[PDB]
Amino acid sequence: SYPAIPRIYAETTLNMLLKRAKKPRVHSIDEYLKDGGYQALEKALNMSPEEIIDWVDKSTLRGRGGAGFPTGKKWKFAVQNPGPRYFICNADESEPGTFKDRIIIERDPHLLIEGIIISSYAIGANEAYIYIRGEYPAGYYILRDAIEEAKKKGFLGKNILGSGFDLEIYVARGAGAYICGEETALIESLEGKRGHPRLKPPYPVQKGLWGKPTVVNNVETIANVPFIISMGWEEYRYIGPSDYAGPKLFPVSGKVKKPGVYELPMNTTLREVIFKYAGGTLGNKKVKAVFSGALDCFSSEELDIPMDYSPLGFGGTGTVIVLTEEDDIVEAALKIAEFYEHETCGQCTPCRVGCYEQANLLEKIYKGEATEQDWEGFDFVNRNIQPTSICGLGAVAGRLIRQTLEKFPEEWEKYRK
Amino acid sequence: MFKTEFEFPEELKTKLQEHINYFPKKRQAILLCLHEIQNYYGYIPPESLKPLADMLELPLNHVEGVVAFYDMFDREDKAKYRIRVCVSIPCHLMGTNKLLKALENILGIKPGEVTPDGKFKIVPVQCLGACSEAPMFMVNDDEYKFESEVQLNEILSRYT
Ligand SMILES: Cc1cc2nc3c(=O)[nH]c(=O)nc-3n(C[C@H](O)[C@H](O)[C@H](O)COP(=O)(O)O)c2cc1C
Ligand code: SF4
Ligand code: FES
Ligand code: NA
Repeated sequence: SYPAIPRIYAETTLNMLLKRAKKPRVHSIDEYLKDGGYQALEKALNMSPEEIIDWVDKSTLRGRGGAGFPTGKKWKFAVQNPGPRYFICNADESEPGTFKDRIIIERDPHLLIEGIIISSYAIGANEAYIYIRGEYPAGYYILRDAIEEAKKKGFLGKNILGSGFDLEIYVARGAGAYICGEETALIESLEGKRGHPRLKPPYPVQKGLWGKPTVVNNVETIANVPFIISMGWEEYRYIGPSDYAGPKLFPVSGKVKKPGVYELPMNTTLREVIFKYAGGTLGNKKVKAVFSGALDCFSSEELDIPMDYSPLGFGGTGTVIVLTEEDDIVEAALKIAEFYEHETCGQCTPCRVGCYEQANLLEKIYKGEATEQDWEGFDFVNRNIQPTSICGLGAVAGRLIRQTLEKFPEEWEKYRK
Repeated sequence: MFKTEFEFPEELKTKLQEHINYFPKKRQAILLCLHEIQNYYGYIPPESLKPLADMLELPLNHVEGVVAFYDMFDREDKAKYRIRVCVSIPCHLMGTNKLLKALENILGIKPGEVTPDGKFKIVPVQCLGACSEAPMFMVNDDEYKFESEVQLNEILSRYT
């Protein structure tokens, strides 16, 4: 008995991360075990930590949380520093368009738990955390329940499967701040403080929770780890392009026939995501733009790019928000501006004032109330949110909007009128 | 004019102690506690911070800064059920306006307002991570997609 959640459509061509999570219900431990679950953990505990880090490195697994950093290399940075060490699963997922993580958490929690246990063992962490946004209450309770199931089977607690490895997983909840998704801000919140990002470097792997070596990984990243152990790193690499290995979840939303989460290899193009898998657009209207969450804007001329972490790739979290020919780009830009207005933590002055002014000036532009000075101010503010910024939000708060100005000048000019 | 000193009832206090004992350090439980308090009272009583701080073994100003930072925690208004309405993209394309209008029709209130009864408050929020099923809203912990005014009315009738 959990709080009500929507029925998010899910589809897979690889049958890995969504083997169970393609069905909208909670898969409990008995069902997970029947599908071969927790065997990868047992195999992992028979290996050395160093071997596991090596496999994850050689798999070429990259972070699924937006930045695309090599997971193995991240873990190696942590273990070069003396323990104790901490492992954190990041389940804050609060970016517009992004709902890929929740379907793993709510439908296949044991997949995530297995990955956390293996990952923790790899980096020598005896204490692990899941930080889940507060707007995912069912996920919180589902995880709490699944963790207790795992403990009763002896996959958590002391002396797991006679290995002598000890692990406890704690579930913490956010409270409505997107910034808590930033890894240093997340760590601050775990210490019981305001989610204020820290100056990086140092990176968490050097100094994290309680100033100790800490790895932070995205839910989706961690869900890959059982597969790498189970299949071996080489078989994992044969999934998808040689350069960008493994399954990837693509949350697709906006005006498509079949909005939902698609598990696809990263050699899939953006056009294929929308037309082949998502079924095309509602009313077969032409695609005007795709918003990569709140990070980037792609035009219709950019639909043939691969959904990978290459320089010319889609990148990000694979979030695909589709806008059709009828949808106003300025209106959409306003919504992105409003997002950053609401989410800036306020530590840095240009970010604090810039995010505010970007949204407020854009609102006036949208309502046809903007003076000529408002237009000049909007342009200036958009370009000056980043100075002095200590985290990624300040660096990207004007990125998507600037791209709309560059890619849709004709549409912006009508608001100039 | 006189007011009674603030205490937590025993049922609520037990849950707060549970959260406080859950993590390795007490102060890590602060957000779980605040979530628990808000669901219990329908808001965060200003008086509640001092006793919470003592349980968390924190200075009051620390707790005050935390409550202020997370604006979702509401010290101003008391409401039994919080209707969180996604006002983000792409919900705006899929009919957030219709939902807001239907809410106004049924309950007679606009975003950020509380019913005179004091049972329902509409809170505008950013993306709820349910975008494929837009437009989206929550009633406390429960989450639903909006279809129609009659559909919305039936859902709301479940909260009393
Ligand atoms: C403002 C901001 C918000 C972020 N939100 C998230 C989030 O919700 N989930 C997440 O996994 N990473 C998020 N990140 C990225 C994390 O800081 C970090 O790069 C990531 O969690 C590392 O895991 P990965 O290597 O598995 O991707 C965010 C970054 C920034 C700058
Ligand atoms: S850049 Fe913005 S969000 Fe990041 S720490 Fe500074 S003020 Fe906060
Ligand atoms: S934009 Fe409303 S749920 Fe994401
Ligand atoms: Na779900």
